[PDB]
Amino acid sequence: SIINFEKLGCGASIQKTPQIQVYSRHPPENGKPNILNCYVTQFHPPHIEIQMLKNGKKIPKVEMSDMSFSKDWSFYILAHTEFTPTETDTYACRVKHASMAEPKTVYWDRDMGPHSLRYFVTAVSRPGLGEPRYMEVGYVDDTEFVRFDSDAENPRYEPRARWMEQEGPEYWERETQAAKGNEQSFRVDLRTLLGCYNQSKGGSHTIQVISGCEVGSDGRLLRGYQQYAYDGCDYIALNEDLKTWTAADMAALITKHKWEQAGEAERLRAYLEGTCVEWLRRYLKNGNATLLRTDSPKAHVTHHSRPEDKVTLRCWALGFYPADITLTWQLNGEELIQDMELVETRPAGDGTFQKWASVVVPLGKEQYYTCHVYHQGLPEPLTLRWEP
Repeated sequence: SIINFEKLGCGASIQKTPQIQVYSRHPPENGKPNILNCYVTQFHPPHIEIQMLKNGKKIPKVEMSDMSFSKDWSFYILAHTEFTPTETDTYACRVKHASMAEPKTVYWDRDMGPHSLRYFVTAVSRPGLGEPRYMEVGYVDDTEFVRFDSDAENPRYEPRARWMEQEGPEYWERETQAAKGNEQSFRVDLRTLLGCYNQSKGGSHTIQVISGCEVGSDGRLLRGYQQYAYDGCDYIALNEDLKTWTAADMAALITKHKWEQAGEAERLRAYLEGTCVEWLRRYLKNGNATLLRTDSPKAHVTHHSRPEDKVTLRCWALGFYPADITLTWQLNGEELIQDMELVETRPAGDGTFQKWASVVVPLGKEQYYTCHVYHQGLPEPLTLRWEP
């Protein structure tokens, strides 16, 4: 259950470039249907335009995931489309974002315990295009389980996991009206923050919030979160003492003083230690079947030619959950962290994740190198080599 937010009350009346990965969900074999992913991360503002292309031509039926954002406030989204790869068909993803003067085209390179209840909130103004888009997304241990999206004719809180359907109508009614009340507070905050930052009246701006609690196995609050951002930058955040605020700039110093006078830190501490903890216990009970599940990675090495007497060994880790994982290459028992190439961990699109790490080695010396896969789902780290 999300908290009822208090207005920032700042006063009376920088963009990040996207990172792109294009990859198939499964190993691409010609003639076999597959899924082509376009993973776009680390961008701000949230507005973005993603097209997937086949031999230069736009692919019509491209499905897009809901947009989320990370702890560093940057947004990410997954686009994907059905495709049957052939030997000569070229695929690419093209991204248009305000941080770039031209659209970026990336071509598909077919190269062979404690718990937490957190709410991620986004409010994005759209001057001349309608009302601000407001979103509340709840997570139990990185697993999205509820969502409120204002972009509907009758917006309501919706279960995003099957185990949330047990909650009765009184729950969804109360959460829905709480979200609509929260939406109004952020609409007002978007209005006043314009003047507090001396900004024009016709541009799109964003407020982001991360609110919730991390609770240990003993039921005690490990960490409480109440962190705000405006236009992707730190605005104000509750400190770990749950008593004082860290205001990131001058405009937030007005909010800090007002919240001190109103005793907002005490209201948040009561929610975090009480309501948040009690609801997390309820959500953990109802989702006990699938929330604790982990899928260990399946791993293998691929072999790629290089100019002259070098080859590339690429160590794959596939189908694992959660996303936290470590891949290392070793020569003679020492880790070659200094000369590996990695890709950021990426979703397969079916709930599991992918990652690979590569190293350039001399031709004929492939059997001298070992890849190591560390994941919490493994009873022991994986160790493997290139098998011809």
